[PDB]
Amino acid sequence: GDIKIKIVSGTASSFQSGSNIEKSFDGDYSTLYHSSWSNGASNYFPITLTYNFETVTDVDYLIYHPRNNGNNGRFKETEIQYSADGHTFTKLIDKDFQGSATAGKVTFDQTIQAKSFRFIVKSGSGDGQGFASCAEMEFFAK
Ligand SMILES: CC(=O)N[C@H]1[C@@H](O[C@H](C)[C@H](N)C(=O)O)O[C@H](CO)[C@H](O)[C@@H]1O[C@@H]1O[C@H](CO)[C@H](O)[C@H](O)[C@H]1O
Ligand SMILES: [Ca+2]
Repeated sequence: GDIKIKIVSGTASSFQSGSNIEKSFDGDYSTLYHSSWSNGASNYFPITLTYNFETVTDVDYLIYHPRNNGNNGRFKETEIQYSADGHTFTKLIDKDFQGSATAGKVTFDQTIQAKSFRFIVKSGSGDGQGFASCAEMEFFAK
């Protein structure tokens, strides 16, 4: 069957203390990555999230898992990027997660060779202008 790719590290351009990026790859669907609660700035969005593998890897699809209760931070419009070496990034696709309360699967047209994936989150649901949050982010090869 399908094989889950191991995320070894990541970064977030915005995070609330204790809700940094690595909380969205701890295998726990209740723990959250969550952007900073100070979401008033005009340049608060976009919020840029990066997930790293140990080495360049074949990847066929991903699944974004939003928080399964509460509405703050469910992804809306995003740009998905990836990098073969972890340094230079390439646009994959624009993906609108629609502020959905359930998981969003993105299936790539062809297998990608990526050491890193990157999400430019343009918008997300929630109070005020919104937030960005994620219970778990997953990557798979077929
Ligand atoms: C559980 C809940 O709905 N909390 C929201 C609520 O918080 C009030 C003030 C209080 N702490 C409580 O009822 O528990 O109302 C505020 C808006 O004032 C906010 O929506 C609370 O949600 C939380 O918002 C923060 C960011 O400000 C995070 O997104 C938390 O995950 C979220 O629960
Ligand atoms: Ca988690």
